[PDB]
Amino acid sequence: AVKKFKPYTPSRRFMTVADFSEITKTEPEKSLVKPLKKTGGRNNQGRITVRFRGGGHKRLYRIIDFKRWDKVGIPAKVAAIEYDPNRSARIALLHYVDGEKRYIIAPDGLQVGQQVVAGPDAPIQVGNALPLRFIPVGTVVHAVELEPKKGAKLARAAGTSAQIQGREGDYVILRLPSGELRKVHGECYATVGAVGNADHKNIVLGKAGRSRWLGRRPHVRGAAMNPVDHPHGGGEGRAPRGRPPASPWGWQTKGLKTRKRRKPSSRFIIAR
Amino acid sequence: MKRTWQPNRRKRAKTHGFRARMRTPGGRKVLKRRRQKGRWRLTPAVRKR
RNA sequence: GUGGGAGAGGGUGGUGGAAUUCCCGGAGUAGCGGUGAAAUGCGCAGAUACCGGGAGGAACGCCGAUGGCGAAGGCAGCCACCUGGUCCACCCGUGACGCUGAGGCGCGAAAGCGUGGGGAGCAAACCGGAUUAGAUACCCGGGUAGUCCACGCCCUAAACG
RNA sequence: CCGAGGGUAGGGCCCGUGACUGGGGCGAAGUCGUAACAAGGUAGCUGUACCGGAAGGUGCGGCUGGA
RNA sequence: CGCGGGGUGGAGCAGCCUGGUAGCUCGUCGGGCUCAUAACCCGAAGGUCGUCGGUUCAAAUCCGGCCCCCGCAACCA
RNA sequence: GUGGUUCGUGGAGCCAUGGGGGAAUCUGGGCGGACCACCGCCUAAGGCUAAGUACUCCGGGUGACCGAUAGCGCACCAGUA
RNA sequence: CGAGCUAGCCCUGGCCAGGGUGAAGCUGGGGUGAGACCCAGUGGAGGCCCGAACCGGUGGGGGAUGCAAACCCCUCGGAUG
RNA sequence: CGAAUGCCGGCAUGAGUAACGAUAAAGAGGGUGAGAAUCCCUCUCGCCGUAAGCCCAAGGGUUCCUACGCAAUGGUCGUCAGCGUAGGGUUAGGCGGGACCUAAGGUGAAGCCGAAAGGCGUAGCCGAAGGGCAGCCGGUUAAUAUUCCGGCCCUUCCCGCAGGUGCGAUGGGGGGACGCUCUAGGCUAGGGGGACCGGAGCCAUGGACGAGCCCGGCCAGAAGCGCAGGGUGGGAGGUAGGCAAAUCCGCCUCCCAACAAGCUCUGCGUGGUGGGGAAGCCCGUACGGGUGACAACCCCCCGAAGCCAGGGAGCCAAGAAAAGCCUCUAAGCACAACCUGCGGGAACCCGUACCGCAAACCGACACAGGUGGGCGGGUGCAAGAGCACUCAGGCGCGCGGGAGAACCCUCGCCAAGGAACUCUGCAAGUUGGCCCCGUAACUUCGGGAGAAGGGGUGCUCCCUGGGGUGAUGAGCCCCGGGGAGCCGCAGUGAACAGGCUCUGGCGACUGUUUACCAAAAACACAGCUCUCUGCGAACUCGUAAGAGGAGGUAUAGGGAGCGACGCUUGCCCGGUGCCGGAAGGUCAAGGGGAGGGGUGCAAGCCCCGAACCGAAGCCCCGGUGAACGGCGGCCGUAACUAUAACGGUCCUAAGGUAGCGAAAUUCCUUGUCGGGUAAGUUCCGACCUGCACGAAAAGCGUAACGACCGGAGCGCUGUCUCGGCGAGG
RNA sequence: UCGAUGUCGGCUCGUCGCAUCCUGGGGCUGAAGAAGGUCCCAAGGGUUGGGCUGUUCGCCCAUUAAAGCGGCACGCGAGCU
Ligand SMILES: NC[C@@H]1O[C@H](O[C@H]2[C@@H](O)[C@H](O[C@@H]3[C@@H](O)[C@H](N)C[C@H](N)[C@H]3O[C@H]3O[C@H](CO)[C@@H](O)[C@H](O)[C@H]3N)O[C@@H]2CO)[C@H](N)[C@@H](O)[C@@H]1O
Ligand SMILES: [Mg+2]
Ligand SMILES: [Mg+2]
Ligand SMILES: [Mg+2]
Ligand SMILES: [Mg+2]
Ligand SMILES: [Mg+2]
Ligand SMILES: [Mg+2]
Ligand SMILES: [Mg+2]
Ligand SMILES: [Mg+2]
Ligand SMILES: [Mg+2]
Ligand SMILES: [Mg+2]
Ligand SMILES: [Mg+2]
Ligand SMILES: [Mg+2]
Ligand SMILES: [Mg+2]
Ligand SMILES: [Mg+2]
Ligand SMILES: [Mg+2]
Ligand SMILES: [Mg+2]
Ligand SMILES: [Mg+2]
Ligand SMILES: [Mg+2]
Ligand SMILES: [Mg+2]
Ligand SMILES: [Mg+2]
Ligand SMILES: [Mg+2]
Ligand SMILES: [Mg+2]
Ligand SMILES: [Mg+2]
Ligand SMILES: [Mg+2]
Ligand SMILES: [Mg+2]
Ligand SMILES: [Mg+2]
Ligand SMILES: [Mg+2]
Ligand SMILES: [Mg+2]
Ligand SMILES: [Mg+2]
Ligand SMILES: [Mg+2]
Ligand SMILES: [Mg+2]
Ligand SMILES: [Mg+2]
Ligand SMILES: [Mg+2]
Ligand SMILES: [Mg+2]
Ligand SMILES: [Mg+2]
Ligand SMILES: [Mg+2]
Ligand SMILES: [Mg+2]
Ligand SMILES: [Mg+2]
Ligand SMILES: [Mg+2]
Ligand SMILES: [Mg+2]
Ligand SMILES: [Mg+2]
Ligand SMILES: [Mg+2]
Ligand SMILES: [Mg+2]
Ligand SMILES: [Mg+2]
Ligand SMILES: [Mg+2]
Ligand SMILES: [Mg+2]
Ligand SMILES: [Mg+2]
Ligand SMILES: [Mg+2]
Ligand SMILES: [Mg+2]
Ligand SMILES: [Mg+2]
Ligand SMILES: [Mg+2]
Ligand SMILES: [Mg+2]
Ligand SMILES: [Mg+2]
Ligand SMILES: [Mg+2]
Ligand SMILES: [Mg+2]
Ligand SMILES: [Mg+2]
Ligand SMILES: [Mg+2]
Ligand SMILES: [Mg+2]
Ligand SMILES: [Mg+2]
Ligand SMILES: [Mg+2]
Ligand SMILES: [Mg+2]
Ligand SMILES: [Mg+2]
Ligand SMILES: [Mg+2]
Ligand SMILES: [Mg+2]
Ligand SMILES: [Mg+2]
Ligand SMILES: [Mg+2]
Ligand SMILES: [Mg+2]
Ligand SMILES: [Mg+2]
Ligand SMILES: [Mg+2]
Ligand SMILES: [Mg+2]
Ligand SMILES: [Mg+2]
Ligand SMILES: [Mg+2]
Ligand SMILES: [Mg+2]
Ligand SMILES: [Mg+2]
Ligand SMILES: [Mg+2]
Ligand SMILES: [Mg+2]
Ligand SMILES: [Mg+2]
Ligand SMILES: [Mg+2]
Ligand SMILES: [Mg+2]
Ligand SMILES: [Mg+2]
Ligand SMILES: [Mg+2]
Ligand SMILES: [Mg+2]
Ligand SMILES: [Mg+2]
Ligand SMILES: [Mg+2]
Ligand SMILES: [Mg+2]
Ligand SMILES: [Mg+2]
Ligand SMILES: [Mg+2]
Ligand SMILES: [Mg+2]
Ligand SMILES: [Mg+2]
Ligand SMILES: [Mg+2]
Ligand SMILES: [Mg+2]
Ligand SMILES: [Mg+2]
Ligand SMILES: [Mg+2]
Ligand SMILES: [Mg+2]
Ligand SMILES: [Mg+2]
Ligand SMILES: [Mg+2]
Ligand SMILES: [Mg+2]
Ligand SMILES: [Mg+2]
Ligand SMILES: [Mg+2]
Ligand SMILES: [Mg+2]
Ligand SMILES: [Mg+2]
Ligand SMILES: [Mg+2]
Ligand SMILES: [Mg+2]
Ligand SMILES: [Mg+2]
Ligand SMILES: [Mg+2]
Ligand SMILES: [Mg+2]
Ligand SMILES: [Mg+2]
Ligand SMILES: [Mg+2]
Ligand SMILES: [Mg+2]
Ligand SMILES: [Mg+2]
Ligand SMILES: [Mg+2]
Ligand SMILES: [Mg+2]
Ligand SMILES: [Mg+2]
Ligand SMILES: [Mg+2]
Ligand SMILES: [Mg+2]
Ligand SMILES: [Mg+2]
Ligand SMILES: [Mg+2]
Ligand SMILES: [Mg+2]
Ligand SMILES: [Mg+2]
Ligand SMILES: [Mg+2]
Ligand SMILES: [Mg+2]
Ligand SMILES: [Mg+2]
Ligand SMILES: [Mg+2]
Repeated sequence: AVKKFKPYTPSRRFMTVADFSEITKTEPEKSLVKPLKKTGGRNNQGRITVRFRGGGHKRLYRIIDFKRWDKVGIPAKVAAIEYDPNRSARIALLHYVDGEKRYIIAPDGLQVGQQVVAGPDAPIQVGNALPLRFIPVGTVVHAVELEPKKGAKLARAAGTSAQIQGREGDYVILRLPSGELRKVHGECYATVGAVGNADHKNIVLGKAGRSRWLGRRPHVRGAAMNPVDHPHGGGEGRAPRGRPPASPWGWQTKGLKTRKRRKPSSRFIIAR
Repeated sequence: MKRTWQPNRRKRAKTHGFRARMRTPGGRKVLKRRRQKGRWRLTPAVRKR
């Protein structure tokens, strides 16, 4: 989708909005299973650690279910599909037959009315979740766990997905939304299908405000400020850095790798 | 234009208050000295009810 | 109408083997590539040649034809779903309901453009090596768009019988 | 009231002119190369795209007006 | 005016700083191939080294004086 | 690897130690300025211990100390206005 | 010792007169094999417009032991973000 | 002590000078007094009036009221006062806050961390104009009142009887409970009208004894009705979720509802009853009292931003929590308890005066400044909180009087010319609101547009078309149309209310910034690109624990640059950086000890110490330019000259492509041509010899947008020729 | 003169020098006349308005009897810009 606009105001011409057709006549969220008071704040205890944040629409947290072995075997019916301000993926709310309700990040396909479930059993269909081993090599899938019982963590962004590649001992090779081939443990669930609402990468914010709404204040270039507060700074009419591009704190930012070398997680990785 | 003193009872006891100064090691010393110097008033005289 | 037949006609979903390039392991040495001839290039940091494993993209050998199909552009491994034209037989129905067609409308190779994806091989530009008086070329070694998919544009041709 | 015309204001079409610039035509014997016609010494022509003093080269698909 | 760089056969460049020995590409001349010209092949010629001085036995080469040439600075007022 | 002593790596001991290695109970151990022999001196890895010493919020005495711009910032209801 | 000024953010309340312009979306009609599309009517979008409050502080004039250690007069910027 | 712009105190000078704090404005009569421009009174005049009037909050803390008073305080005076002395004054179960709740954030048992101090910290607690909660209208004081008094109406606790039921928790669930913009229906506050009801009174100066003028025609009010409107399904079985248990909730499955029909629940009318009640006139105030009064206390109209509220529609940026309240069950307990109706009893702490857009607060001042919320009437101008006048109400701003010079400030007008002024039309003028005609290049189809340029606007009479509220009518109130006619120089007759255009530069744009000399071409901005980051992420803060990132997960997050959009972004990897290289060379501690030394009679003890084994880093081998950066010099050549497509040669890592170019880059420079001018060191268009452009420190363009900067024209003018007169301070 | 002598140009106001641009007097002239050239006396008075530049100065446009050169802190900011 992606709503468009006629130019009746510069900016609201290039501006592009999402299409909330996929939003089952829902909107008002569900008390109980979410929301919780969401403590918004751009800095830690005192100081500001991440810069340029703050401001932007008030938000309510939708406490989603990111570990599904909670209900192994208990099937549930997908009730609605709603908007979640805390993420890029739309989310689906679903009523188990157990009578319990919980939200799930909604996969592309999954339609309201559908029945979905989790566990070793589970049929390989959009929405169902199973330990990685039991999933057919090659099938795509989202909401992966990295270590058994620790909760989902990979491919949860709007319309992202990972593809299974092979098996190898108690591990199974994956291919993350980034292109890295990772070795994940067999016992990590991963609900099947891709995340959906993949038009998300196409929304043209539009104006200055639009960014402000999502809570992101203006970002000033180092080049603009002085030597006192950033490498690229001073002296006359602009300047060409004058040294290898660096961050406010001073480490190179055009090429310098960061992953800490001797990490134990190294051996389970294979790509880029 | 607007100036720098905008009186506020709450802020004043809340900041230069007595329990305020007792709470920290530096403030307790603030008291010591003032006590040791004589000062009729150890801390500002906030008021009302 | 009825009853049948051929076919790379079109779209969608899935799928198979060959081969190339790359990665990994084994094994293995003093050269491999390439050309009219050479060099550039690659190779004792373990190449080429051989075996085993994996990744990935694109095109379908033999059948294959001087063949078929489509209105044209064009269409080729295999499977299924949707769908267009067409031919024969039976001479049952309608009953002149026909032909062409300014404009319109739709389709339209390749290259090209927009957005996102993909990227093995190839390959404008581009960089080297040779060739020549000079080579912005023909030859060689590299290589980016593009070539691939989805959507939307572009409307060209020795779009030729 | 209308009203020739005069005034003011903004359009439309057409003609003349302009430093400078784009390509074109024409002009016996100036310069640079060899693109085409013979297999033209890289078969050629073509649509498009890029590049090059110049003819032109190359990529992609096409064409017999070549084999 | 000041700083440093440079004048070499016809053209463009080496040659010095560690003084004795001028080298390369083109061009020019003679000869070949071609019907002829170019290409290509075979041979040959050409340099008071910007000038006036001395430095040493000996100066393109070291050192000062001028003749042009090129580049850099001419700031605070 | 450092600190302490006069000792700033010095021929650098002795005394404390953060890190690594890691003993013995008198024929046992440390020390006398690297180290070794001799000759000597002490007896580590538990603790307590007056007096002699410092100070002057406070009381008292004395002044070749000041005398209200001096002397405490304040002789006076001053850490006040 | 200070964020009772100023800067940013966090929690929670408030304020923005009155006029303009008229997006989508619907509704009917037209169009077609189904469309795209085109009409009106409706609708009320927007870091949209005029303009107070309010938030500013453009240009000039005054003031310059000032009313004022930043002020006053005329003018001017934005004003549902 | 004579000096130190010395330190402290005192007193001179300028000097009876400058000032006396908004140009809103004063005059008079009568008081009191030792003394009046300045205090009290009356009359006239002026000023504010979306306040310069009322009502809260903050802050202030006696400033409030009254008697007695002027030394000082008051910019003068002062009998007055916000000043001096004294006395009086603030009354709450229902208003605000607390014996209630939570937010950010504080604190913090458990726990973690840190040399000490101290840092972190789920429970809990603190924490508020947010949630919760029961008083409305009049009367009284010199000063207080939703507080005292009167009328009416409520809330809790505690203890009873009456009677219903399984009651029952800090525990389960429900609810509380939510954004922005635009809105419907019915109401109220508020306001206009009245031939109608009620009133003291008034006929002025030429007319009027008249449906004449002037004044006023309400407030609160329990249940019930009535009118609006919000909430809400009711059954029965099954149950594996809601961390114990539930009959509750949730989720299945059948039934009747789909309606607000019915339950409740607010609002608003009416309501037993209670209260108020003008002008004028009489009085004595520093003010209030009395009469008008048995006051009347009615009918239409307009009408909210407020009320019904959890109303509805739409949109994306997706919009607190906890308690009260309902329900559910657990331990316990069912002679308890709890629910409902009637009683009586109990109902505490603090705040209450006064100032409050200002002389009582922040600015050292009775300071032309700064200060949050509610009410803010009428008439007219299209509207409105705008503007002019003006109710209520409050002011004339705490030195006056004369004078009528220069000059200054603020304002008004001007012959003829009109930008000649000047760095610059700086300034000031022209223009101006509504309605109707009518509008170009260009363009991103929106715009450009209020383009440009025009005509209308008052009053009178006639005819006439819609609504709205009333019944389908009169009235009242809104919007229209046609036709005649009247007066001025002039009809948004006053006040508020764009000058216009053409053309370049820069930045896309609305925004932002040097509080107190710079608002811009600078910052930001959507968007593009590069690079990091697999999640105990990267990055940042922190010694740490820990937190932010993020309760996010590559369509995500950090960093860098560029900066809408269009067309594009060429070559150089030699140096620097970064990325990739289980080979080499070096490379520290450590391992190793060939070998040598010092002492001992010696075993031994203690030193040096070569091979060799040794990381990261550098070196080396490759890559990488939307990484740091860089992107040539000299000669010759065409059949008039001329120039050079063409050639030679030198060096480089490679030798600036496109596009632009005397530029925001051009030194020589007022380059040289062309354009505007009578004249043009600027400006616009060209050429290219680019001192010293050039492609993401982007290149060249670009509609729209601008308190940006340059050039021109039209209009208009005191800017000027060139001044003159008048006004007030 | 740095315990401060405000500094280019313009504007307002001037004032002085003569090495005179104009007007008056005069000699030589290759001075027929008219008009010039050059020089001597002479400073009493006069010495225009615009276009461009911050400009001084200059170049132009239209004139004029002429469109004079210089000084006074490159006259004059407790006079202005
Ligand atoms: N008519 C020829 C048109 O112009 C071009 O041709 C033009 C040129 O290429 C051509 O130039 C030629 C040159 O090619 C050739 N190699 C040398 C010759 N001297 C030149 O000649 C030219 O100049 C000379 C003297 O001035 C004249 O007398 C003669 O007419 C003229 N053609 O002269 C032509 C104009 O006259 C295109 N090549 C041709 O295809 C096109 O159709
Ligand atoms: Mg909640
Ligand atoms: Mg911190
Ligand atoms: Mg803290
Ligand atoms: Mg995109
Ligand atoms: Mg930025
Ligand atoms: Mg800066
Ligand atoms: Mg720095
Ligand atoms: Mg820099
Ligand atoms: Mg610069
Ligand atoms: Mg530089
Ligand atoms: Mg028949
Ligand atoms: Mg036909
Ligand atoms: Mg096509
Ligand atoms: Mg194609
Ligand atoms: Mg290739
Ligand atoms: Mg050749
Ligand atoms: Mg090749
Ligand atoms: Mg053909
Ligand atoms: Mg023309
Ligand atoms: Mg021409
Ligand atoms: Mg050819
Ligand atoms: Mg040829
Ligand atoms: Mg050929
Ligand atoms: Mg071609
Ligand atoms: Mg090529
Ligand atoms: Mg200086
Ligand atoms: Mg030491
Ligand atoms: Mg020892
Ligand atoms: Mg000893
Ligand atoms: Mg001893
Ligand atoms: Mg002791
Ligand atoms: Mg004293
Ligand atoms: Mg004395
Ligand atoms: Mg003293
Ligand atoms: Mg519409
Ligand atoms: Mg609107
Ligand atoms: Mg706006
Ligand atoms: Mg506005
Ligand atoms: Mg002396
Ligand atoms: Mg003194
Ligand atoms: Mg005087
Ligand atoms: Mg005087
Ligand atoms: Mg005076
Ligand atoms: Mg006054
Ligand atoms: Mg008035
Ligand atoms: Mg008092
Ligand atoms: Mg009083
Ligand atoms: Mg009195
Ligand atoms: Mg006085
Ligand atoms: Mg005063
Ligand atoms: Mg008296
Ligand atoms: Mg008093
Ligand atoms: Mg109590
Ligand atoms: Mg909290
Ligand atoms: Mg703490
Ligand atoms: Mg609490
Ligand atoms: Mg409260
Ligand atoms: Mg209360
Ligand atoms: Mg009172
Ligand atoms: Mg409960
Ligand atoms: Mg609850
Ligand atoms: Mg009369
Ligand atoms: Mg009532
Ligand atoms: Mg249970
Ligand atoms: Mg009365
Ligand atoms: Mg609602
Ligand atoms: Mg609680
Ligand atoms: Mg119960
Ligand atoms: Mg009170
Ligand atoms: Mg009061
Ligand atoms: Mg107020
Ligand atoms: Mg006053
Ligand atoms: Mg004031
Ligand atoms: Mg205010
Ligand atoms: Mg009102
Ligand atoms: Mg109006
Ligand atoms: Mg007003
Ligand atoms: Mg005039
Ligand atoms: Mg006139
Ligand atoms: Mg005129
Ligand atoms: Mg002028
Ligand atoms: Mg002038
Ligand atoms: Mg100008
Ligand atoms: Mg102006
Ligand atoms: Mg302009
Ligand atoms: Mg412009
Ligand atoms: Mg801008
Ligand atoms: Mg500001
Ligand atoms: Mg400033
Ligand atoms: Mg501005
Ligand atoms: Mg400013
Ligand atoms: Mg964390
Ligand atoms: Mg978080
Ligand atoms: Mg990023
Ligand atoms: Mg930038
Ligand atoms: Mg920029
Ligand atoms: Mg580049
Ligand atoms: Mg490199
Ligand atoms: Mg490089
Ligand atoms: Mg390299
Ligand atoms: Mg490396
Ligand atoms: Mg190494
Ligand atoms: Mg130029
Ligand atoms: Mg000209
Ligand atoms: Mg010119
Ligand atoms: Mg330049
Ligand atoms: Mg530049
Ligand atoms: Mg760049
Ligand atoms: Mg730019
Ligand atoms: Mg702006
Ligand atoms: Mg002009
Ligand atoms: Mg004047
Ligand atoms: Mg006057
Ligand atoms: Mg000086
Ligand atoms: Mg002096
Ligand atoms: Mg003389
Ligand atoms: Mg003469
Ligand atoms: Mg003079
Ligand atoms: Mg001078
Ligand atoms: Mg000068
Ligand atoms: Mg001067
Ligand atoms: Mg001055
Ligand atoms: Mg002076």
